[PDB]
Formats: sequence, structure tokens, C-alpha cells
Amino acid sequence: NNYKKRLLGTAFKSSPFGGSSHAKGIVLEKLGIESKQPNSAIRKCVRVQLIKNGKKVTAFVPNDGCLNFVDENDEVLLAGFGRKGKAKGDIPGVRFKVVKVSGVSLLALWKEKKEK
Amino acid sequence: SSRLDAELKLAGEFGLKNKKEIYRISFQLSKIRRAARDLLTRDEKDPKRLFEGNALIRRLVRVGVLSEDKKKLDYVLALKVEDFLERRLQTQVYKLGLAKSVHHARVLITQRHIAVGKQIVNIPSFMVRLDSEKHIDFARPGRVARRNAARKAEASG
Amino acid sequence: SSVLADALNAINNAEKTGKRQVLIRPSSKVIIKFLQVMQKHGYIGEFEYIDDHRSGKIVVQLNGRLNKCGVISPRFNVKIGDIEKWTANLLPARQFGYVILTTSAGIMDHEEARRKHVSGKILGFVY
RNA sequence: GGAUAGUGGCCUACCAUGGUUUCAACGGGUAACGGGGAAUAAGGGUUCGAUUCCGGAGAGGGAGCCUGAGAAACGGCUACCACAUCCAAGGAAGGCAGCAGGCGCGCAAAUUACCCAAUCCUAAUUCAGGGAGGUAGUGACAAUAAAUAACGAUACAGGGCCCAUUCGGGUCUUGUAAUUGGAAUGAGUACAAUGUAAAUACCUUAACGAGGAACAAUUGGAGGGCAAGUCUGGUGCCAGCAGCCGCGGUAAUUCCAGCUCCAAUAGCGUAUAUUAAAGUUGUUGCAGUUAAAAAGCUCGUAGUUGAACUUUGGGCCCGGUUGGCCGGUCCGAUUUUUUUUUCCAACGGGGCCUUUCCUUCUGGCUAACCUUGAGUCCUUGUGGCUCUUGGCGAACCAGGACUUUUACUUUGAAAAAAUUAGAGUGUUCAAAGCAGGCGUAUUGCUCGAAUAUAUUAGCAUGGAAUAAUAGAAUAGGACG
RNA sequence: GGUGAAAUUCUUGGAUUUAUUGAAGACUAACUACUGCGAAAGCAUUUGCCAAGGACGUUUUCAUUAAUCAAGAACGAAAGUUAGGGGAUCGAAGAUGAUCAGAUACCGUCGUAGUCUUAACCAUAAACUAUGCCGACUAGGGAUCGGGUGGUGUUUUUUUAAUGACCCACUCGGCACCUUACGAGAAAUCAAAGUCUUUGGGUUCUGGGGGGAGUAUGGUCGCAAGGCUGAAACUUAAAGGAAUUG
RNA sequence: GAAUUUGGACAAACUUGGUCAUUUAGAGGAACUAAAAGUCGUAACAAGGUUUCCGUAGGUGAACCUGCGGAAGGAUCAUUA
Repeated sequence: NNYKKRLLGTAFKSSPFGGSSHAKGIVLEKLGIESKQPNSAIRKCVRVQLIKNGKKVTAFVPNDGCLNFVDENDEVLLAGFGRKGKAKGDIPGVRFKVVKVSGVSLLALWKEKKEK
Repeated sequence: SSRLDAELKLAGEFGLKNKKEIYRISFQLSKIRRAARDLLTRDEKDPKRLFEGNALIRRLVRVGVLSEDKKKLDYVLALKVEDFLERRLQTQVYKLGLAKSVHHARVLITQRHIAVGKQIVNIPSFMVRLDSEKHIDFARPGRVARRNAARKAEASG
Repeated sequence: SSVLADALNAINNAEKTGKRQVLIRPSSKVIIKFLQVMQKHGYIGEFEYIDDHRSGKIVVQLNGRLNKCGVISPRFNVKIGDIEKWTANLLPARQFGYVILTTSAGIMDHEEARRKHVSGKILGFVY
């Protein structure tokens, strides 16, 4: 007998933690990032504090016309786009990624749906 | 691709019988376990091979199974998929005259009409066995099947 | 330092060159005994004729296919769910096979102790 | 010695230094209740566990108690710590981790309903009680099914089919901006359910009504991996796409939007774990000269491994199960070409012979043999056994005298149900269920509810190959 | 002098060039290779004293004693530390001389330390053969170390033989290496880097995309320099071998 | 019993200090990473224009240079073949 080895490890304790299908949290600032090499654009993202851990994270309002939220107050749900321990990403260091809110998002919808 | 041309195959079965989904998937999985557990003959004549023998061989079936042989039923894995498909009213109830052509069939299978010798059988994918009794029943009455009995010579397979 | 694959890995190590077999370990009731089950089912020729310190008993002519390599193996289980499984070692179900097991009773062959429902150690496997 | 219901350092005393540990003690960690079993397994494995069932442990933290047969108790007290309520200011109360219900918390989970009918439980000879339990409400929450159309039709055909100088006999595919009838056909609503006298308005019937575009589809994708006629208008490295590869710098096969089309469909995304793919954690089953990977060099403890030798090889006796046809059967009772000669397999098992004790003395039985006191059957008497005179060893019980210690491997017993494997049966099929099935219908008959896996350790067994162990060396051998 | 060419310097001080002699510490030329010996690092002057070592030769003596090893340890180049001895040469730092756009260098030349040494530390290296140790088996030839025979070849031993010494030829042993099939590999190449479908003879060790890094922290070792142990966050999709062509 | 109370054994909890394990604040300091490039100088590659790398030790605006002693993972300018 013998021998245990490396790779994926037990110890955890990250930043959304709940491996959450999101993370509710209020919309601290509206920081439209800026594209990485090769591609190039003003990558409209959003910074917010996670009600849960309070911990602050910033992620792409990724939609296509929807800094509709952009409510410094209002509270999205964020939620990572599995890279996993990485970002996509034309979009430079953004970890998780915008979700739904003010709690309720297509993200565009009720009534109609607009687009994006 | 093979994935593709497969996604052709399935649609072929898609009215090589009559379905509209992945009941092809149903029958498929079936064929697995049937085989599978079966193929796990393995083995000898373990008195087990015995019960299991005339057992799974008692798949027969009527409208169902093979004809007269085996033993090796993996043939089914060939058939079954391409055979177990028939049997049931889903198939073997168009091939019996009454039904004008698959479609013009399931609809009555549903729509109250079409009944297996007493009691309807809406379950538009039952199974047939000792069929000669698969009339209309009807109980003014089941019209589409009661007069269009061109099945009066439906000597088919 | 291990009389088994020692010599079966000289028969093995030989017929791949092709020839008329050669010397081996020293004898061993076990060496000679496999170098029997072999002949007794075929494959090898005639276990041979030396006698020295422990070098005694035999050489052993080759003959036939016997392809390829006698199996040496270095564990030891058996019976029912077993034997049948380690019959995956085999070069294919449909006959061919032969798994020179060690059987509580008798240094026997995949079947030769499949015999009277026997089992135990897994000494080796031929062709 | 004290306590205990009772072992014991359980607690006392007195006395002695002990007990564990690298074969991993001790200590640290657990977003740790254990085991049923769950998920993806070619196999081998990863991964999961508090829904049910067992066993445990706790009702805010923490002690201590009365009660008793039984509790360190939750729906009982007592004090402390902690929250926290009504006060005539004096004092008095409490424990939803039981139903409901609220707050809070967060990614995340429903009603202040009805009931004893069932299953059962608790109290004494009843029929009391029971948010145990069962009905409903909420709820595509994971699962079984499965309609959103079915006909041929009339003619327009654009024509394809055997070509004939035949400008088309029309068997025929289909777009049909055109048109038939099918008093079809489910979802709403008088009746009534063998039904829980509440489910009663519930699946089940039934009768009353009911598709000219509504009685109706979706989610995503259309650069490649991926597979989709994919085109037409807007955008210009702006907006945005894009899991990765990459798209976009006016003519965009990836953005935007229409058309179309692809994929799956009452269901599709997206997140996030995991399992597979992954022989990228490898016992099966990896790699290591340069690609990630030999320690500078030898020593050497633990660990892991370690040459071959000792019983063979010959001979005899009873065996049924697969077999060449029914069969206790080897010169034949069948599968053969005939105007006789005609092949027996192989498989495994028990016993006993050979320089070959199985543990056993006292001696305790059988049914087997040495074999004959009386006899025999018939196919050529060793094809059969009634028979009791002398007289087999280990079966074999039980006191009484002795045994060198294990691995392994073989059936075996015993302990759980559901879980899964899997027989049985038309739950309408299915998922399931453990029902059911005959009739001959005034107290009738009838089968079930299997088997399987029981894996480590224990027990019990049969085996003596492979591997340890010990024995007679100054003989303190070895018998009777 | 001194290089590309100069210069800096030395120099009517007797340098640079010779002439006797002695002085000092390094260092062991040439022969030296096709390599000998060592655990490894590493080991070339003379003689001697000290104790070791493989291979050979026999079957001498034992009989299981063994094989590889986390722990733990002995040796470990060079620099570098401690203290003393000296101190030839060269030569970190440091100066200056040229050279450059720029020179803190590369080219001069002085010169500290150090280079040597003894008692003590340090335990790293492209510490190499970048290839673990033990045993097998798988295929040919040549060449340089101990043992066997024929000895022949020329001389010892000499008045001669023989022997002797080298020396030639056939063997074997074990050495260091070379040259070409099956078989292995991504290649290159490999006498193993070989054998096994894809176990298989026993074991020690290390690897799991790059980076972030051999860094953070902890404990230990040390005088110091450092050694030994040794993360995670985050961050990227390529970095990397071999080959083939420009 | 109630009062009441002597000693006990349990033993909450109070205080004060210790010890673990798990988090966490901070002037500032010093890395890194996105980094493709802006600016100085050319270190590596072509004997990269002083062959290159290995320690180790100094010295540096940055890359570096130099000193001992290694390795070719080489210079093939070739005393040997």
C-alpha cells in the first residue's frame, strides 16, 4: 500500500463559495472595463458587493444593450461563467458575471423583452 | 457525419414506425438492457441460464420478438430496434387495414376509437400479442372504423 | 531472484527469436511443473535432461507456436467471480485461453482445475 | 474497600512503573452523524449519505435532579449563562430541531386548511384520544404516459414515369392564396361511483355543449469542434458575439434584425458542482536521455521482497453427468452403403495396494470384507442376494491420556426490510402494484407473493500446490 | 614595453638583452592515449613506511548470512566563511591606459582578497554518462589490463639447450570503449532507452499545463553566505520536445 | 418537610490569566500579474557580435561584467582519425 497525489484539492473557501447559481448583492459602481489584446472595445461591466459575504466583485453586465440595470443602488445577482478559475475573456479580469435584477431579468423582459 | 447520418437514421425510424420524439430512444434503451442483461448469458447452463432462457425467450411476444429460434437474441439488437418497433399498435394496427395509414390511425387510437377487443386503448403505443381481436369496439358510433372496413382483406404481416 | 518469469521469460524470451529452446533456471518442482502443463496441453516440446547442484533435472526443446511468452504473473487470487475475470488475461475467450492457475490442490490449468471446482493462486497463463 | 442493577481505576485509599507509538502513537483538520443505499461503472473505479428504514444523539447553552418498571427527558421541574414577555412597581411567566404560520438568513425550499375513514398506536371489558397518520391546498420540484391533427377528395397543375410519327393512358410525388364532408375530437358541465358516509367535486364513465388561423408550442442554434440553403437590410476593432479557436478596420458565412433553415420539444437553456470520458493520479494501468520529472556519492533501520532439496511414480477397486437413440449400459440394447466383417467416448469423486498411523488407549454400532454354516436365479456361474459360524476400521458417539503455529483456497450456517439483479401476472401500456385467476354468482372454488447478490472480520467446513513457521548438534532427542 | 594600432608605464637607477649564484612558493610539463584506479567528488616527480581494493586461480572455508531502502549517517570539486603560517603566480574589489554616442566591460597594466597551508566550518555544481540498484534472457567483429596452452618470435642464463624476459597465436575471465540486423522510439537515436496486445522478476526515487517560484509562512541546520524542508492567492492556452524547410 | 442548617460529592456560572484552532483590520513597505507596448541601453539567439550555460564570490542605471572551478546543452578555428 501507499501514496496520495495532487491536481484538484479539498480546502475551497473562494469568493462566491456557494458555487452559487449567482450571489445577490448591491450595485456599487458601473465600471465599463476595456478590451484585451487582439480584440478591442469598451467592455461595459459592473462592480457590486455581495449581500452574503459582503465581499466586493465586478462582472460584465454581459447582455448586448443592457446597462439597463446600471442602478448604482439596484441589486443584480451576478454568477460565474465557469472558466473556471479564470475569466472568459476578451473581458479582462472579471470573475463572475452579471445575473438578474432588480431581481427579475431576461435580463430584458417584463413587460415585453426589448433585446440584448 | 456519423452523428449526423445517425440523426438521419432516427428520423428514418421516425415513420419507419410512426413516433414523434425519442420513443426511438425508449425502444433503444430497451434493446440495450434486453441485450445487455441477456448478452450476459454468459456462461453455461446454470439452471439460471435455464430460467433466464425460456424466460427472455418468452419475450415472444406476438407481434413482438422474433419467430422461432434462439438462444442468441442479440439478433434483436439488430431487430428489436428495427423490430420491437412494429408489434405495438403504434405499428401493427395500420398493418391491419382499419388504419388508413399510420397517422390516420394513431388519431383514432387516441380519439376514443380503435380498441383492443373490449376496452379502448388510448395508450397509443401499447403492445400487441394474440392480435386477432384488435377491432374497433366503438360501443352514433366509432365511424372512421366501422364502415371503412377495407381491412376485410388486411392479410398482411 | 524469482525462478518464474526467470525461465518462462526465456522460453517466452526465446520462441520470439525462433529456435530449439535452451537451458533455464535450475529445475524447481514448479518450473518443471509449468514446463509440464505446457507440454501436456501442447505448445512446448520435451522438458529435458540436466543434473547438477540445483541445476539438475532439465533443459527443454522448443517446438511449435507457443506464441507468445509463457505468462509469469506476480499476485495470487482465485475462484468464481475471480478465475473467470482474470481470464481477461487470456488472448481471447473462444477457446485459445489457458491460465495455469495454482489451485489449492494441484498446480493446474485455467480449466485443469476449473476441474473439480478448485481455486487459489494464479501462477501463470499460456498462449 | 467503597459505590452501583451489576463487571471494572467505575471512585477511594495503600503499592508498584507502567500502558501506546513510523504497521503512524499524540496532536491538528472536517462546509463529519454511522450504516441502509445514490450517482457515472467494459472491467478496475472514482465520487456521494441529515428525506423513509435500522442504530445514535438533542430539544437555546450547561449542570442537577425529583417521577418510575423505564427517564438526566423537552412539549417535567431547579440554578446558573443566554435571550425575552405581562405588569396596579408590588411581582408573574417562557423554549416551534413537533403542525401550520412569521422574522431572519441566504443561491436556495407551501396553508394559520379537513378528518379519524384507512394504518396503527396509547388508557380500562368503551370506542375515548392522537397536526403519529391520512385528505385535500400549494407546487412541469425528480418520474410514466402521452393530443396540438386524420382522410381521401375535386380540379390548377410544374411535370416523372414505359416511349410510341401517337399533341399524353395518369398508375403518381407534392405547392395547393381554390373547395368537401367526417353532428369526429380532447380541456368546460345535469347523473353517479363498488369509493375514504367530508376525497363530493378527484382521476373513471357517461349526457349537455366544442379548430377558416384558432382549440396553441418552446427553448436554443445556423463560421468550424457541432449540423443547420443560410441569404437580405443595419453596423463599421464603435455597439456586441464568442465555453475554447476566434469574429467585427462599409460590400460581416460568428454582432444587430427579417427570411429561411437545424437541433431537441412540454421542454430547452444558463449557472455550479461532480462521474465519465481520463492510460490527464495508472493495483489492472501511466509516464521520467532533451519534453514535468534519479538524490552529488556510498552506507544502512523500519518496510517490501528472497536460489533450489524432502511423495513421487506404478497397480486395483465402486462411481453418475455431459454422450453416440428409450435405457443400471464397455463383443451392443441405437445415429450406418449392403445381394458379412459393425469405433466407445471424457469429467469429475470416494476408497486401498506397494518400506507409507489417519491423533487417540479404554472399547462402544452400523454396513460394509475375510468369507460358507443352509440356499441359490437364470442367458454360457463371480450378469442378482436371501442368508448367520468363526471375523475388516475410524464413520465414532464419551470420559480420560496428548496434540507446533498461520496464509490461502472450497462448499456452509446465521443476521433486514425497502434499495438493486430477476422470475409471476395485460396497473389500458408504462412508472408501478403484490396483486391475482376460474366460474358453477345467496357463505363457491384457485395459484402466488420466488430465487439471486450475504463482498472485510467471525463461525464451520473440504484441500494439502505456492509461501512462513518450528523440530534431534556438547544429543537436556525420540518410543515401550 | 604593448595590441588592431596605441597608450599607461619602465628607462644614462644599468633597465630590455646575457653573465655566475641563491631565494620563495605554487606547479608536476613533454610521454598523455583507444586509458588505469577509485562509492563518488577526484586521483600523474622520486623513494620509502602505513591500511586498504577489484579481477583473476582453485573448488578453500562457511551456509542464507541476501537485494533495494523513508529514518539516520561517512566523503563531497570551486568559491565562500574561522584562526594562524607564506604571500612565487595569476588574480573578484579597486584603480587607472585605450576603446566607444554612451564602457561602471570586453583589449592594457598595477593591485586587494583570494590562489597554497594547517586545525574547524560550509554540503552546493552542466556533482553528467543529463539515463537508479539487483538478476536474468536477446547478436556479430576489432581492438589495449589477470588465468590457461601451443608455444613459436628474438634475446636472458652464456661454452651452449632449456629456462628466463619481454613477445606471437588460440582461449577464456572480468575492464574502458568502439562498428553494424530483429526489436524500441515522437523524433533524434537506443546494446538498451530491448522482452511484455495495454501486467509481470524485486525494490529505492521523482513528475501530473506555464507562470506566479523554488518566491510567502513555519520549523530545523549554520557564524555567515546559505542549505533543507516548503505553499496558496491570482494569472494565462499555450511554454515545451524532435524533427522538415525558408 | 416546611423553616433552618453542619460537612460533603456533583457542578453550572463569575471573574482574571493561559492555550489551541478558525477568521480578520493597518500608515506604509516590497513583489508580482494583466503587458501586447512608452523610455534607456543589447544580455540571449547566427563564435549574436566577449561562444553559452553550471554553481559560488565580488562589483552595476538596467539589461550585465569580472574572478576560481565545472558541463556542451560547442566553439569544429580541427597536436588525433
